[PDB]
Amino acid sequence: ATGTVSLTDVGLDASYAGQVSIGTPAQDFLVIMDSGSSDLWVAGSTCTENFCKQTYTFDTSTSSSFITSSEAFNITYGSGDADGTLGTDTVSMAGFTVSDQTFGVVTSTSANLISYPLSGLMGLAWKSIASSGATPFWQTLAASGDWDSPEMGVYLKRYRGDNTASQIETDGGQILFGGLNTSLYNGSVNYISIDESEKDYWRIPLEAMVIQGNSVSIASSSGGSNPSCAIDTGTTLIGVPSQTANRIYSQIAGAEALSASSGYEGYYQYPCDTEVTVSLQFGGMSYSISNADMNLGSFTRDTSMCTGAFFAMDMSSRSPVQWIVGASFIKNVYTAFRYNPAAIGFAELA
Ligand SMILES: O=C1C[C@H](O)[C@H](Cc2ccccc2)NC(=O)CCCCCCCCCCCCCNC(=O)[C@H](Cc2cccnc2)N1
Ligand SMILES: *[C@@H]1O[C@H](CO)[C@@H](O[C@@H]2O[C@H](CO)[C@@H](O)[C@H](O)[C@H]2NC(C)=O)[C@H](O)[C@H]1NC(C)=O
Ligand SMILES: [Cl-]
Ligand code: NA
Repeated sequence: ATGTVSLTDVGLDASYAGQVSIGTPAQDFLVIMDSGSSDLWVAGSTCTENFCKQTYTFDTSTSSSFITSSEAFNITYGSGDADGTLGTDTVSMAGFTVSDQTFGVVTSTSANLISYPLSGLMGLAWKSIASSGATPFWQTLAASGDWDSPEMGVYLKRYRGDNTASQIETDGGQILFGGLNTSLYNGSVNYISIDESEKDYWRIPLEAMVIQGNSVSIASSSGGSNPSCAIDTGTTLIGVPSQTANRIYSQIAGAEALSASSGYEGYYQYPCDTEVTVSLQFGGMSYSISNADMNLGSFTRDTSMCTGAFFAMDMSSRSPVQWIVGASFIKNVYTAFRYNPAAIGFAELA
């Protein structure tokens, strides 16, 4: 079988969310569809955080199939953390069900982690980085032979650069579970193989990057000759090591680091009227990033300068990834996340 999750685009390409249904009878939530993590969670109806008061929450008491545990749920993300307890219940998404899905019932987060219309997150990466230790929903489906083809196809629609776009765009793209949508891509899928040691994040090596015509040194002390890149639908921008960000922005005339005193340390800005030509090379092919994705607009009162989509963030040496390649990149390609043989594919959008 195949099934489709319709994506809502929240925050002008900040996050892409889909409907999950939990419990008996079904409680529905809009959850971030996140290829950079592996846990399902939803805000619990007992949560007293302000954000929980202003969005849909999961009432464990009205699900006849909910199995409670005292087991702590604690997950850290780049953007902060979520805590509560594990539970088990029937979960449905894209017309599939996992009857005994373990997931987090969240009752506290760091400030501003999520808000209306979101209620939580669905991890689409591999069981080995699940904080819960539970098999991810998608991975159970792929492993059970429920899919026509053992892959997920991803199309993220672009609203950045649309001056009349809303903060909530229900026409936000599509995830196809169990195949690729041939109406949304053109030509052949370029698959980059993932070996059995790399099944954690969804990640592949970066071969090269060209900005304003110049091939950037993508060597790093953390990632050696070539960085391993998380291909992460749950990240807005593109996070690279500090030395790499300095080298990228050195290729754009007039580019500068935003100061610590701006509040935007890690970000860089460059002349607004410079259209940046930039590509990333994966599996022997150059994939361009459109100017509408690269240029985030003016962060300061200096309206002649605009922030770029590449930001500096040094990673723990415990991390197997040195880059986080988010939606800023992914919006430019149709993406195949392939379970077996494990791979990430890219195709030109239709
Ligand atoms: O955060 C992420 C990336 C993810 O797409 C989130 C999703 C999100 C977005 C909006 C709200 C909540 C969750 N994305 C983000 O957090 C968006 C900002 C990302 C900034 C760039 C990523 C830097 C992350 C590295 C340090 C974090 C610690 C490890 N944490 C991670 O790597 C975890 C997964 C994980 C691994 C191992 C154990 N536990 C959880 N994934
Ligand atoms: C593949 O993508 C196409 C294009 O987005 C989807 O086509 C839509 O499907 C619905 C009903 O299935 C139609 O009512 C819409 O008019 C279609 N939209 C367009 C723009 O063509 C298609 O459903 C997707 N296929 C799968 C299997 O997910
Ligand atoms: Cl280029
Ligand atoms: Na490396």
